[PDB]
Amino acid sequence: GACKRVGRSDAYATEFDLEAEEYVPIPKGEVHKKKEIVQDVTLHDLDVANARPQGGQDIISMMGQL
Amino acid sequence: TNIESAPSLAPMKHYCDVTGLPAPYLDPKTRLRYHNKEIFAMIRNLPQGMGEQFLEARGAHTV
Repeated sequence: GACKRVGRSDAYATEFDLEAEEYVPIPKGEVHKKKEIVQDVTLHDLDVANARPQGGQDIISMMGQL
Repeated sequence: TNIESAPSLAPMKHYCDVTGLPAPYLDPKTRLRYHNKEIFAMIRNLPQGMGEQFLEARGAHTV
């Protein structure tokens, strides 16, 4: 369920003459890829993930201090 | 029945009216599209009738 905006397709690069936008080529391989990744974690990683909200779950962490 | 022609909605690419290379720039004065400063120098130096010919080669006209 992870997803990322890679950019705007450069087929639209002349939709305007200037826009605050990043234009990227269309992907030139297969639209679908399957690859198998042997993921490693540790029991401490499971501790940390379960002890507190991590990463983007806790934005107020940006305040520091408490 | 001569109702077989078709328009297009995609945004068109920009090419230099002189060299046909890609054109980042549209000259506000003569409205020719141009590749670089070397071609801008030529375009502003053109004989007064020539600018309308570069437009007309792509069916454009200034008026």
